[PDB]
Amino acid sequence: SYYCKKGVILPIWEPQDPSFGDKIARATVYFVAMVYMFLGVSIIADRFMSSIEVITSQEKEITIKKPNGETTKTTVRIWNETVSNLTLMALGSSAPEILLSVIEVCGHNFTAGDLGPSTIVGSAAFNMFIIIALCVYVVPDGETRKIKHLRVFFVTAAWSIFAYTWLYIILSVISPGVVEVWEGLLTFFFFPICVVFAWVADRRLLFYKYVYKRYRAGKQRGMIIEHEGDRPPVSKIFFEQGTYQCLENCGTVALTIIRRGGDLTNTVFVDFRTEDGTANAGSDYEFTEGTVVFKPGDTQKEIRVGIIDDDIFEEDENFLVHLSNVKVSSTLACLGSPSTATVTIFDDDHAGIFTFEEPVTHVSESIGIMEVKVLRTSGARGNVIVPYKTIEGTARGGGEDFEDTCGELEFQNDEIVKTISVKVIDDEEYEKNKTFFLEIGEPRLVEMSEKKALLLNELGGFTITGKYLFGQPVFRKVHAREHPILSTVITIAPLTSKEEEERRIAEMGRPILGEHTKLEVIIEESYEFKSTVDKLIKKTNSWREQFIEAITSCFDYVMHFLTVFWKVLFAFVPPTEYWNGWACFIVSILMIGLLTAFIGDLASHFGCTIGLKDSVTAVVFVALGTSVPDTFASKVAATQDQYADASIGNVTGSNAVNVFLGIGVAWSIAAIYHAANGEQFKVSPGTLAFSVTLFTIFAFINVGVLLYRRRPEIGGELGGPRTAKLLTSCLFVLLWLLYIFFSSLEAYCHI
Amino acid sequence: QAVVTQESALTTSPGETVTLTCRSSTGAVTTSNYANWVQEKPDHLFTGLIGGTNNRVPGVPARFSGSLIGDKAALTITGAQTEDEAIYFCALWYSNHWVFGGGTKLTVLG
Amino acid sequence: QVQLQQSGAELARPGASVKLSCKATGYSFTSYWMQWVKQRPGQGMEWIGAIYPGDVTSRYTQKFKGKATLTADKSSSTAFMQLRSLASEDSAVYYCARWSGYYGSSSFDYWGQGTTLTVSS
Ligand SMILES: [Ca+2]
Ligand SMILES: [Ca+2]
Ligand SMILES: [Ca+2]
Ligand SMILES: [Ca+2]
Ligand SMILES: [Ca+2]
Ligand SMILES: [Ca+2]
Ligand code: NA
Ligand code: NA
Ligand code: NA
Repeated sequence: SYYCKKGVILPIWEPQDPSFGDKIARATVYFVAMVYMFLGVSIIADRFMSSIEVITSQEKEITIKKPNGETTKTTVRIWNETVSNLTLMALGSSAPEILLSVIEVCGHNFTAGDLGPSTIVGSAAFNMFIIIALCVYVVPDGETRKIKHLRVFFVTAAWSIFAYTWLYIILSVISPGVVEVWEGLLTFFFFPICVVFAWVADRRLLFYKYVYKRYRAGKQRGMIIEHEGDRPPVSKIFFEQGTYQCLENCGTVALTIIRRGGDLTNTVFVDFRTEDGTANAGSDYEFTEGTVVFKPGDTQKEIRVGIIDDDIFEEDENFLVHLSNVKVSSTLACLGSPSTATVTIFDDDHAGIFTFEEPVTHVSESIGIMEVKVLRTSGARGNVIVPYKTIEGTARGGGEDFEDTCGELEFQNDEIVKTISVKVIDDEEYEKNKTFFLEIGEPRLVEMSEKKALLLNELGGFTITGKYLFGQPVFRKVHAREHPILSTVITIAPLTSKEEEERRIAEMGRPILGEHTKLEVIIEESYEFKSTVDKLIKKTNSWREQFIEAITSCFDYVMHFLTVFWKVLFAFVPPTEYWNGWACFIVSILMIGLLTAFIGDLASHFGCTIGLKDSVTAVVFVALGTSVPDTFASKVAATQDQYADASIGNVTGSNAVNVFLGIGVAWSIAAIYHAANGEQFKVSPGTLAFSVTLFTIFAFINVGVLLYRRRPEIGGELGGPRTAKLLTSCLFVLLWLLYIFFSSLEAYCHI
Repeated sequence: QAVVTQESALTTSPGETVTLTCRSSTGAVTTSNYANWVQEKPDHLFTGLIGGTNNRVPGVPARFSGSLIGDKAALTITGAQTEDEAIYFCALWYSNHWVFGGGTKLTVLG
Repeated sequence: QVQLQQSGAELARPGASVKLSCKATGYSFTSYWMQWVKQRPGQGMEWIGAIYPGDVTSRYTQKFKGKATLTADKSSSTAFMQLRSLASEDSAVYYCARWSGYYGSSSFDYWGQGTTLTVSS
């Protein structure tokens, strides 16, 4: 239509519908004015996000020790990059959309207009496609950005899409064409669910306190962002060798008999038999007899002697294999040398020698969870309990410098290493040298066979375990902390002086401690934080400073002379150091509220001057104009970070808070005001329904492409191969162009 | 099988500093021998003073310290009191057993 | 307030067997080791062994492996040391000592008052 309703601030240009060239002049003036207000909104929203960054950051005082007497003192601010902080920054960059929706609803006598909801759905489309494509492209070539936390991405993206799905539901499914008080109230109340989820994900889903910390220089004067990172000649018959060697767990040992010399075209018979030496038949090896036959043309025959495995430690033992009774069927063959083989069995049932890798280790305070390996050396037989504890040294740690931990490591059978996790508290110190200790106690063999329990003379209580080892049931010792049935437990409980020696060798194989039983852990300062502080101190009354920075290379001159009026006007905003950033917070959110009051007029009167509908001019112009802070915040988080969690998370949180507060608050106020008068609040669903369903269909395609770029050929969400990078960016921009063009046609009833 | 050897007796005055020696037969006392110093008061009152060659039991007065000097463990008492008159034993941890010293009959004049 | 209290003076005939008790109070009995130590006049001190009552794990010297038996009664928080086949060498004083299980700490933290055992006829 060509008739313009009066705005909140701007009056109607008169007369209406003057001519054709006058429409061109009026639309040109409104368009230039609206672009200039978009530049003003971008600058003031950048300052508003800087104030929010100031509020949610902890202030630290940095002492810089120097070799000379004078030591400089600095004050810095650390901003944690958490989900609860990123959703507040996304709320800060979503202030123009939220304020435009609320101001247009309240200013025009609580009547639903196309402008607010339409620029919010267009903001969803622009954020979801154009900003994500640009963040895909900006990442440097050869570098990849991957979402480490994929569950959080799934939940947040599903919630952000469900926001616009529920916008469809309240307008078309439940009482179509009418927004009730409960519908708008629940739409508003979904936002605290988002905030509580951000807090819970920070506490439990991420374990942010215990991730590796990286620090980067901020955009403000003293701000430092701390984020998650990756934590760094007749024939004769004789033995081939004459002495064979085997382990105890080999099962069988191979002995090679050779017939050599004489004539091969004959049959030879020779007997073999084992004899006990230090090792006894039936306990250490299988007693075997036999006769081997040498065929004509045959020279060597392999015989196999069984070795009995067990659980008891023993010394190196030996037994003898003899050959005898050389015969020839149908002298020609004799018993050669060596006629006797000595087979030696090495035991491997030592329960272990437990030690630390090094006596002293150096860790940074940003390590988060530190892992100390405890090694098991020279045997890994049985399950053993090794107590461990932390000892306070210079690092007085009860949550101050570290978290006290103590307990027991259980090494299973044939397990040769275990880890101890110690929680290191990060304090952001420029210079730190603290010391604590980690000690391990006497190991105890808690799980063994029954015969080993006889040989070790264990007098405790054993509960039979379902496991079977070397063909024997496995028994486990009962601890005092455990309360069993007391019918389940079994007490296993003049020696011939040979069995006494067997017990002594059995006790020689019990678990003991190694070289390093105490670890001295030295907590030191972060190199990344120290280098970032050095970068700050290399390059770093404030009321005067803002005005001096306001007015100060041809492209820089063009941008400076374009934005000098806005910078001079916004230099009257209080600096962020006042009121812990709240002084800048109160004024800027006022100023944004002013500049989205004019835009809501300028976007409206531009539409009716040339006959453009409010929905189309909100989708293509207002949505692109109010998402610029989201564009730069997502680009910075895509470039400077190591993961893609923050860049996509800003888009997703912005899409959620655009609905839950931008539409929720405005339609709650309108529904309550109309319900006070006993009348319904009527919203036309036809314009918004096609836009929100088109957004859902394109958003599922976007999420599918984002998940498909996780393959190792591409490697991650952002960046990656250049040829796939270009295709992904062009695909997403094409999705945005198709969305805005289809919605533009559909607004004019073309369907 | 090792034999731990100490001096028969030591004689000091109050306020002085005294050093007590723990020698191992097999060689040099190391940090893997975990030298314990314990104290026997008259009428069989035993107290554990220093363990692990450095670590001091809480409640032990701070004048007791343990260290390694040369190839032997050592107990240093700085400013010995008249109440420190006792018999001091040193225990060394070998591979699977503890070996105790002879015991120095430390006496303080009064 | 850790206290280890032992039994009284005991006399036994040669070739008999004796059980000696050491009741521990003031700390968690089952999570700590108990050292048993022998003292004779003029021969210094001898370490008989150690016991962990939580699992009833045992350590002994080779000389006292068959001579002494280490048992525990965690219901009454008591450790027992039993000698068999007594001889004239066995007349001594026996002590029990608390150990935390770590070698950096002292292995003989709190001692009992000592039990005198005399073997004569
Ligand atoms: Ca409805
Ligand atoms: Ca064997
Ligand atoms: Ca054997
Ligand atoms: Ca074996
Ligand atoms: Ca084996
Ligand atoms: Ca931190
Ligand atoms: Na935002
Ligand atoms: Na927007
Ligand atoms: Na925005």
